[PDB]
Amino acid sequence: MVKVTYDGVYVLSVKEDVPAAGILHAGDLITEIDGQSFKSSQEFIDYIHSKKVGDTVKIKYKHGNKNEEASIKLTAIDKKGTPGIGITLVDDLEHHHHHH
Repeated sequence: MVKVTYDGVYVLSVKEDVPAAGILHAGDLITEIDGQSFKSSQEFIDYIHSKKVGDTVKIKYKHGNKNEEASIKLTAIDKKGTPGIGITLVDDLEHHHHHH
């Protein structure tokens, strides 16, 4: 009955000039954040977007074989002042365009 999971989200790149610098690195896999979830990797984008700038977050990720945990202060990345660090996650390249 042990439904152990093993499918996080891969990082495409890390801009070495953001709060994430020195904490997160490319190739790292995030497992959970603030215990909040809704589906897959997209679930995370919802959390960082559901909060506000100046807030705080707790990321659960493992670099290699060791489990590490770090928290970073939210900052504005996009023109719309969306809370979140400056990184890009992987989710099957493809054309990614349902309609919009």
